[PDB]
Amino acid sequence: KTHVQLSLPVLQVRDVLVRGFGDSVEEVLSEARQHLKDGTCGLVEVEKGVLPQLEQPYVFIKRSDAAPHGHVMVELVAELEGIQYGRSGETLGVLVPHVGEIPVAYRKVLLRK
Repeated sequence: KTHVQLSLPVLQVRDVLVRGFGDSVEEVLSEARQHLKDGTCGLVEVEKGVLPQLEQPYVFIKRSDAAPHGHVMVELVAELEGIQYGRSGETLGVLVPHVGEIPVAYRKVLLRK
């Protein structure tokens, strides 16, 4: 399928054990896609002071449409030293590996894969 229905665990930034997906824009987008497929991806909601606590390059999920079965359609945009790779709508949050942190909520998304 071109789109996959996912429920992403929302993590508090101070709980996150692995604070990014790797060391290049290409690697982080690759790894984020694999973790999204394997159900091992968490979401941190972006606020003042969140991003400096995580590791660049960042992977964002961004709203791609204005929501089938409650799932907001999203795409991935990466960011490194203030340059983004991709173009999309509003940030729903930053993706990180999920390694068993307890979530505070779930974000239903429809991922363009």
